[PDB]
Amino acid sequence: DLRLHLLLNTSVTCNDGSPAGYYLKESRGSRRWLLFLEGGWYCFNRENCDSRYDTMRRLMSSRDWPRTRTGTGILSSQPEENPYWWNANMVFIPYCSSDVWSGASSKSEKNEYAFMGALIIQEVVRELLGRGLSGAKVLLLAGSSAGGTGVLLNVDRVAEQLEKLGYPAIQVRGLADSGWFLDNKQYRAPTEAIRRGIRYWNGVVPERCRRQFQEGEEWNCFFGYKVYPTLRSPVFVVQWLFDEAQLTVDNVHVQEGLRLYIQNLGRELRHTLKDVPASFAPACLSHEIIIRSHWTDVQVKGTSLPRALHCWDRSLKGCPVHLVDSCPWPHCNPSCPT
Ligand SMILES: O=C([O-])COc1ccc(N2C(=O)CCC2=O)cc1
Ligand SMILES: *[C@@H]1O[C@H](CO)[C@@H](O)[C@H](O)[C@H]1NC(C)=O
Repeated sequence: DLRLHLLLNTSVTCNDGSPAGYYLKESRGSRRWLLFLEGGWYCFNRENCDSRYDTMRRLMSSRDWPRTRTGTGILSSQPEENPYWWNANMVFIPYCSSDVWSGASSKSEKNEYAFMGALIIQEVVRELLGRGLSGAKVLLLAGSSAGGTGVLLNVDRVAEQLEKLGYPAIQVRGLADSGWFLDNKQYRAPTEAIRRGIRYWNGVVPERCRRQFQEGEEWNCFFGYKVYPTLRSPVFVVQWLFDEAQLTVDNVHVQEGLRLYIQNLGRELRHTLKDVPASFAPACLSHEIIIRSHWTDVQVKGTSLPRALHCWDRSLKGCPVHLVDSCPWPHCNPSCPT
């Protein structure tokens, strides 16, 4: 179990003004720290956020959070379930800001909701320094789905934070799971919903990316193949070639026209990963992987995801780090989740 701690700085809040927080289990012999960002879509205006508040309240408030969570997958402490970092200090950061971890706006007298995802990450890092993060050698910022996009948006800022707080020896890395999306044509739009949300949230993006696209176009930095080339921290990219959330925003739910659409989507995703040296991209129709119990089951070209992450650690013979399937249809890889 990971144990819940609400933030001591109570000005850093979930959407409804309740304090944000994090679930913690320490490993007191270890200098590795894993900080995982939860996913769960987003909301982009008053009416859309009101609907989320009625049926997805735990993603907008801490008032009903349980006091513990079980660590699973890469947050598991058991070597058989987690061959990669079973001995690490484990942190689960709940997603309660509905802003793809990009917001920096408080609830005030003209804002019904607070959108503080970017400040929540940085406040968690500050408060962990006094619980042993100050002696860390590696901080891996990981995340799934919207949390995976949040890794891309925040990994460099965490490295900047620690560099200016006096900790230049902590190596900050990112692990982005299922957050690598394409702004492609639909089969029958997500791009304003993001452009509209950024305005609603006062959302922020990495600097080098923001300076490339400039004002009014920062929505581009939410797409992995556009923001990743601007990043300075090492980032490992895990991405199903046929991600379920991608097909959803593409209005896909088999005749020739759909067949060609699905094959073209797989080919384009493969192309955007050509120059990403650390990546794992199986030809499956699925969604998320790193915190699920059977995450050691999938293999690409004979190598599992926990092995590929270990090989990434060594890189920073027979221990590859760039694993992208080349077959063009969902589940042509026999190890796909069933
Ligand atoms: O399950 C989940 O959390 C899925 O959430 C998502 C959050 C954001 C996006 N998205 C971007 O980041 C850019 C374009 C786009 O649509 C997609 C899914
Ligand atoms: C609490 O968090 C807010 C928002 O990040 C920040 O402005 C403020 O300085 C913090 N307070 C303390 C005491 O660190």
